[PDB]
Amino acid sequence: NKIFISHATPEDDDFTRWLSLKLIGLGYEVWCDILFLDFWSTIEKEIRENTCKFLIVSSTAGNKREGVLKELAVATKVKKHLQDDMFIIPLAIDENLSYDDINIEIVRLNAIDFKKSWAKGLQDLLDAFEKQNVPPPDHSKSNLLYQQIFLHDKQAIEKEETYDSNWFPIISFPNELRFHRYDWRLPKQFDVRTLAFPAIRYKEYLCTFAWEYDFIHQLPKTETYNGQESIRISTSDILSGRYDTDFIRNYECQRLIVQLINKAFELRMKDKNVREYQMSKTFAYWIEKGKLEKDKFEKIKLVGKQKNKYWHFGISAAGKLYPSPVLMVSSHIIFTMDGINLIKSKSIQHSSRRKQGKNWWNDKWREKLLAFIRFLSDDQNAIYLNVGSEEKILISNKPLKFFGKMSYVTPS
Amino acid sequence: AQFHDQLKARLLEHTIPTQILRESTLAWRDFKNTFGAPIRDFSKIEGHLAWTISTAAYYKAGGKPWKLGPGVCYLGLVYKKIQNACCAAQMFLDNGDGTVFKGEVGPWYNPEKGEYHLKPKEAKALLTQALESYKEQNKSYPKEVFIHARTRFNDEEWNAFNEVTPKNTNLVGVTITKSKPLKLYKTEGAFPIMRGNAYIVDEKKAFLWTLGFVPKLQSTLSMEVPNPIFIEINKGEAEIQQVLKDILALTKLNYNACIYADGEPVTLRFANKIGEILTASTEIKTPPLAFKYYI
Amino acid sequence: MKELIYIEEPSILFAHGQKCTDPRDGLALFGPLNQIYGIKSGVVGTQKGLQIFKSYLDKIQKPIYNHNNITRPMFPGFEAVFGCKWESQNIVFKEITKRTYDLVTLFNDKIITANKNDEERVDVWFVIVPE
RNA sequence: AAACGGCUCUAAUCUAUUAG
DNA sequence: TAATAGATTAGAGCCGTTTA
Ligand SMILES: [Mg+2]
Repeated sequence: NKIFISHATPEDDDFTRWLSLKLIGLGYEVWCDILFLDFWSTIEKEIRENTCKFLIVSSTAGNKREGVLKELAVATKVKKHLQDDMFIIPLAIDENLSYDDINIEIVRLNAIDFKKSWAKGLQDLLDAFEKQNVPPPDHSKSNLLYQQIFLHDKQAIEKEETYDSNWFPIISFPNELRFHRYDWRLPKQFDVRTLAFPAIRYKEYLCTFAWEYDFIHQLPKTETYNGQESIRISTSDILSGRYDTDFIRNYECQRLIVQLINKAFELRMKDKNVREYQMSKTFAYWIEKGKLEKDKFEKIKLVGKQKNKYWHFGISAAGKLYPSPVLMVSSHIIFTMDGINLIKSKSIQHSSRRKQGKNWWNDKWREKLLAFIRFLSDDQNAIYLNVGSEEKILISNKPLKFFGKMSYVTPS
Repeated sequence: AQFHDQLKARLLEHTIPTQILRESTLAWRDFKNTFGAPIRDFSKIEGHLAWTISTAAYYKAGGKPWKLGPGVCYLGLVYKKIQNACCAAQMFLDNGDGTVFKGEVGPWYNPEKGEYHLKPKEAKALLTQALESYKEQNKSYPKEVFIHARTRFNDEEWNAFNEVTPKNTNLVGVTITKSKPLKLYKTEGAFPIMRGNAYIVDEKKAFLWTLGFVPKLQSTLSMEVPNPIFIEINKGEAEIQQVLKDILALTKLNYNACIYADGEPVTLRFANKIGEILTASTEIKTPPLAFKYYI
Repeated sequence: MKELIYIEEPSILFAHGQKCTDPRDGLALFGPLNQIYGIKSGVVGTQKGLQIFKSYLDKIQKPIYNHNNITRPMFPGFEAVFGCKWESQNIVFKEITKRTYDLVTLFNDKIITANKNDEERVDVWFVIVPE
């Protein structure tokens, strides 16, 4: 009481899987080679022993293979044995294959047309071996069969895996955040973003991590300043939220610290010999051509060429302190014509970025980002941000590591 | 620019399920960039293409493609710029186990230019609409109201929600933010982090990977490296794990598409769709409230 | 070195109560929940638009293959998946022969005139927008 | 506008401060 | 009113179709 489906396996896998799963759904014991995970002895034994019908797929590739042809031949031998005219039912699917060029052993057989409306063909199949007396539907059997073979090859496995993030932690912070009462030594029209070291104008003060005499070369009114006026706050209390006074609120001073971090990163990369591109909300920092050995760091290429343009891996970094003091970076691709001059129009930049990211993937992005970050490190495992003469901001070379108990097998 | 939005808006009064199909979609091969391949290359996705269209054609024709697998209404509200307009999308399960997903419409207008929040009266009106819809579809009040949005709920509007919600009903407000710069890579394989992993930063805030590598799909739902969505339980009491489970469940109901899952929860996406549809044209009294007239 | 919590994939139900993770595969094996009997397609567009819609509808009737058939399942065909007829020979066609407002209004009043006046029922109107 | 994504661009608001 | 930030938010458009 088995329905046998014979087919060209790689070509007709999809049709065979669909039809077999449906037929198991309606409640018909179906035997197929792709339904089972020598074998030929079993194939012949089931063709000869208890199969009721023998459905043969008749695609353009289903009549030119020795295997399908000779399982069809043995099926015909069985058909003559049973003294039953209703044994072999062709299932023609291919539009390019006409009712000519069909195999001689099956040409006389009344096929079931699947060329149009596969559902109509399956309906013909069902109303055919309904009154042909071929032996309660249970579609859960079809679902289980789908899960057992077509699904178990790729599913959720309890496998430990390790992930590299884009969050590069801040190793250490300057001990004291200092506000300087620069009442007249700082002109009110001066841009403190132009200062060689990060500084913010909060409450008429100069919110900065630097000492009181760093801003000297460009701001020569500031010497002879009494250091007692400046207010210094322990950065640990700021980060932990302990320091929340009427002078400054905790969120505000954390925001000032973050702005100092961002400005420090910006001016450090200004001194790190990396070119800048004005993003929508930030700055993208990338490498020109010819600035890396074979245009690569270690063994990871950061700058390359595609369709007459030069693509450059670039990074845009900001600082946040909610989960931990950490710099989050964003990976971008910046396109140039000759590698030295930036492309003026942004539509071509966006189109080329999409085209390049079409073929870039997890491993490529991760290795390029890690290569960039480690290329910004003067230390073996740290990046320096110059916020003060005696104070620096340390960014870990290795980003936050993560791990997972459940993962997937990687086919490549 | 606004052809589809205006057309869908002007069909709302006389309820007519309409699907706009571009010629460049149905027969993409004919239209060519005049120097090479067609302007839209659908060859790799033809079946998928057909899939989506068929599902859409099966949805707007009054067919239900797939359900979800109680007592909790998930309501995503999204604000559209015009004055700002808040539009909701509600989904829940009734006694018949046939998930009800229609979406609450009749956008509530905040006069403020950039206050992506609801005045107390508008918040009470929206929550009353949603709660009464639950009561009418289930003959009893819901056990929980799961509000999620792309914006954080203020104290005033959440307090209004609390006054207007009935007793023995817990309501939770979640800020679901996309494009959070946390690109979590994979160091051993060449393929991205698989879909479903979550980074619990805190008992109330976390990162969820509603998109990424799928084992069953044997590839990634997102190109390049997936961008996780930040799920923050801004208001109310709820387990972060149950919240992330609910968000992953919501990422399955995108009847507008035939895709394994989408990056953001479906309720927010459909609230955004109906919000664009409403704000396209003039005000419509008692809008149809069913997605097939907007999506 | 942080714990990453795993959230099990939620199952979306399909016909006959069977649940599958992939909507497409669940549709192919089981099919949708409610059995609408068919789609009385309505088309609002030009002659070439109607021809394009009819040709693509007939293409939908037959199976259509993705390039990579494991990462995105095949399409068994509309009747194969959904169990309802959406043939292109039962189509209700409305011929089309500030600027956004007028262009919207043309397809609009065609649709209301057909929904109000025409005897034939249309379950969903497929506005084939020209390009 | 089949759709989902990645990206790019722009704008606004809320906070804290400084100059009108 | 203007400015400098961070944090949130919203709008568009635009390319590719998810490494077998
Ligand atoms: Mg759609």
